[PDB]
Amino acid sequence: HHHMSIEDLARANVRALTPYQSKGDVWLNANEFPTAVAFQLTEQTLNRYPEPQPKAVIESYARYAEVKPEQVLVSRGADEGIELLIRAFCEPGEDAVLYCPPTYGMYSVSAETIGVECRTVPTLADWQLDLPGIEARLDGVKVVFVCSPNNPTGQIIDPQSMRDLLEMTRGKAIVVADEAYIEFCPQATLAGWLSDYPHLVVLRTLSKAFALAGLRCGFTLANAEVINVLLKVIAPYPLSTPVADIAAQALSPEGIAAMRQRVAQILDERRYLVEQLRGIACVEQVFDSETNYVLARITASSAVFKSLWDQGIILRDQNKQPSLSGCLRITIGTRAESQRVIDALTAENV
Amino acid sequence: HMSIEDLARANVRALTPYQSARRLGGKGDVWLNANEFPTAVAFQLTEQTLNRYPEPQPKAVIESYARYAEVKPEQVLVSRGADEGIELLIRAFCEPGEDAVLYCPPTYGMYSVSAETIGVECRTVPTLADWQLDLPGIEARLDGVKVVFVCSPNNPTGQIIDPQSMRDLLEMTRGKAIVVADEAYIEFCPQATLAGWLSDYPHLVVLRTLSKAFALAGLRCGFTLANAEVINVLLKVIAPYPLSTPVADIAAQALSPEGIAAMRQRVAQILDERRYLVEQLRGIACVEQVFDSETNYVLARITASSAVFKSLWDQGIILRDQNKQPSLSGCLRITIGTRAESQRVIDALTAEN
Ligand SMILES: Cc1ncc(COP(=O)(O)O)c(C=O)c1O
Ligand SMILES: Cc1ncc(COP(=O)(O)O)c(C=O)c1O
Ligand SMILES: [Cl-]
Repeated sequence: HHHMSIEDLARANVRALTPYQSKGDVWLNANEFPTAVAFQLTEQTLNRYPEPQPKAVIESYARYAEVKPEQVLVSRGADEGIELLIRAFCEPGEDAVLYCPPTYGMYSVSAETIGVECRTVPTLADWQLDLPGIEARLDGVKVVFVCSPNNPTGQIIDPQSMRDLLEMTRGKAIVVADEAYIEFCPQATLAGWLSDYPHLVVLRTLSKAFALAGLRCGFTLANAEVINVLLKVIAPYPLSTPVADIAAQALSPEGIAAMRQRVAQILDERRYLVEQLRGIACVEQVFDSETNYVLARITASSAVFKSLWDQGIILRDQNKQPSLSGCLRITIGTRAESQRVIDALTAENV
Repeated sequence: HMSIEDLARANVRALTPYQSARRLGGKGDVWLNANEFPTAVAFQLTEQTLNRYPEPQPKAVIESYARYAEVKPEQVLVSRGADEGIELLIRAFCEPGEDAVLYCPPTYGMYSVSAETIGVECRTVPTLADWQLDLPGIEARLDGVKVVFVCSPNNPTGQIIDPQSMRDLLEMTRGKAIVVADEAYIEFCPQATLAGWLSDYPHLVVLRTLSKAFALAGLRCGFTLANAEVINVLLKVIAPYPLSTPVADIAAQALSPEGIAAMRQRVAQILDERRYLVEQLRGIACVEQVFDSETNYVLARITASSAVFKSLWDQGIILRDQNKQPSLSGCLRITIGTRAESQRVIDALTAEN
């Protein structure tokens, strides 16, 4: 047989893909909670392997989410949850994933990296689901991802449309509700629907309202039968002991109350930032959000984005996303950080 | 109308969730079954930035590990253990259903587990009677192989793979496959590392871990050393944020010059304890043979090993059974622990009389 270079020994999809890629003082670009919550290690056992699925973390998250412990898996962020679902259910080259742009980019990245076709069905003008469009495109789909509330547009997906989607996929595909932002609108969660839908899965994270993006700790909620499949494909030791230690501390009753106050702070600050933005000459529209970010369409958005960037105010450009021409996504930070944004947009004179 | 398990990939249905038989601490079990350093080294966090995403590849960890390993920073990737290094290599280079991995039993099980989970053929080439490589056997089985894993020193048998045989294997695979030297245990015999060979073999990769001599299994922190071309392929398939900030913080602490010196002292402790345990083991009626090792474990063939394993297990002394491994019938793998743990093992084996 003939020899190949390192780059040609790599899988064809790996050679072709573009991987996800990531200076100033105001960072409002990644939906992080704006201030650190300090935690110290309480378990000096680092010479020993951790538990594969740390019981205190699983049980505390299950109590918080009001599900059974056997309905909970813990992983390296909701990002790993996405990977596990495609790894378990999608035969590379034969099965597809489906998602609905404009939305979170890692469904596509994980699928393309694993070797699984992406089906895309743009949402409607209000970013609600195109159920007929999904129906037409479901052949060969094994996993459907729906972000609700959606990143980057901010709105909750209509609950009955999710039931309609779940009936459309019953016996055919897993439906994944990505609830990375559900702490900001907790009454909207679908985690209470597991008994109706054997194929429903919910992703959760500590990265956002819980203010622990640095831990890389996320959860998959599903019926036990789905959890048991995902535990067949997960790494033996996916959570380090320091992360398990801090996660358990964060998920105590005291930790939960603290998170709920973090959410209240963000909701109050979002109300302030939205009202201020709507008065700024370069802001064309601010879209209502149920999260810790708001999408704003801005006149000359690329010049404004670069202008704030050069001033050290780092937003998230969404101008290339389907339907989002002119839109920047602004995370809700501190009042001082909101005021930096307000003052810089006001100074843009466009 | 398919049930949940029927929607899963066919290969996934036959997998088994990872089974840890390990009870809580506080039952007093003696854990000599996972090649862990036997006592904790304490670290505290120094960086309270947990609201922010970590660095994708923490610079201080990468550059510290590169200094330690005497390679360039562009030749280093950090992952969730060497386990994730194994996964990335198969994920980058093995097309499921088309390409194969190759390894040489009896050896570490996760090469097979990762390949079977991803859906990549496992090609096996059992080693020779002394557990050295069967190079003719490998050459006959290399068609379609994209990644070869060789554990040196080997787990569970403990010996270093002959360096000339690794050069021969590298020439055999040039242009055809990646060769991965799994160096999880290389700190116990650091002169045997192949990390200095990168400039001679574009397709050589070395896996390292903090889980063993570095006494930081709980961190889930490992490293892949390779030429930059290989690192850059692997970085296309790694998760965007694979290392948490607490792990990066502690890892950088552990890889300081003082941390390296402390690790060397841990190795010296294990080497001295291994000499004691081996000498005592060879004097015990039920021990048939103890195989020389260059690691923090020894493989011992034991008369009625299954009954002895169960006897010690029921006493709370936890070894690693290897009786079902090719060529290893009768063999238990015994991690080197503290002196008092060695003495628990010695005393229990002596009482099997
Ligand atoms: C919609 C959504 N899901 C998941 C994630 C990833 O979450 P994690 O930090 O738990 O990996 C993000 C990160 O920004 C996100 O926006
Ligand atoms: C040969 C070998 N390689 C790799 C590993 C996994 O190491 P890590 O803890 O870095 O994932 C082990 C663990 O025992 C091992 O024995
Ligand atoms: Cl189309």
